[PDB]
Amino acid sequence: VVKFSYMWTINNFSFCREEMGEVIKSSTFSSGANDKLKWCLRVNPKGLDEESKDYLSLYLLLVSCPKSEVRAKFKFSILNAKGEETKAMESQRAYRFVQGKDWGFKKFIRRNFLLDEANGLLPDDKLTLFCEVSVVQD
Amino acid sequence: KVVKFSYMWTINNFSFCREEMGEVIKSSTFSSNDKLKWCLRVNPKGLDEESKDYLSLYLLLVSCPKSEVRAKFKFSILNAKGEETKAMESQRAYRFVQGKDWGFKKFIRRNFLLDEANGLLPDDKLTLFCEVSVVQD
Amino acid sequence: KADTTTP
Amino acid sequence: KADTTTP
Repeated sequence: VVKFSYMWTINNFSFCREEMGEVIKSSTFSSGANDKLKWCLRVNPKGLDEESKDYLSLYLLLVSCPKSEVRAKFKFSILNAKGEETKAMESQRAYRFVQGKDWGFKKFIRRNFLLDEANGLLPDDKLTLFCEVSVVQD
Repeated sequence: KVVKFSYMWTINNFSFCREEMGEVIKSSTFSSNDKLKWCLRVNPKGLDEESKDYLSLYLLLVSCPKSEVRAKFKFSILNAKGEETKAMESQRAYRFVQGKDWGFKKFIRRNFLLDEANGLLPDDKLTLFCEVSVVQD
Repeated sequence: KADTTTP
Repeated sequence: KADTTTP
């Protein structure tokens, strides 16, 4: 079981030009260990379609070509100004990842809740995401 | 009894980090235990005058452990392809009490890091990688 | 439940 | 080797 975490900040989130269906890609990161598998995070700031146009969509994607089958559990969450976890969403089981396969949450969080300054999820208009993954299978 | 886990962290607009010698950039906490919390501390312009030409990187134990903690660690920078570069590891295990840090005063030369020819700040982003192996008791 | 954008 | 900023 390979465990790894990635913290990713999107500056000036409320100004992102990405429209519905378009994606903001994180830096490519690595689970390390023996395989050195490569992953990235993908955010749809205005969802993928009209069904989820009210939501931010968040997906974990396997970038590299795995030597064997890859199964992984994951958890996404937002860090407030105090650095505390909030609005977490996690997989209740492991999912199979082939190269280029994405798994995540089409409706991770409502845009209205995120941009409401009372919730403190965009200090200095920065969106900080925290991704925790457990690769169960190679 | 060895628990292994890794943490990655992308600092946006790294060249614009107004920190001077002694100033600190702190990561978020990370773990996996789930109770034992760690954090990374970065001195972008060096820790002291000896390391003025370097960036300093430290691993810090944040939580209060209920038993003795000894950990090995490895720091590296990820290039745009996510590959580990400029790796530097402790080689040996170190004892960690709450608030104790271990790391490298001279993790990487500031001139090598800031030179665009070396390609370690893609889009002015510094992505730090830390792998920890810990044994309690 | 987690979802995907591909088959 | 690794260093610390603490005793």
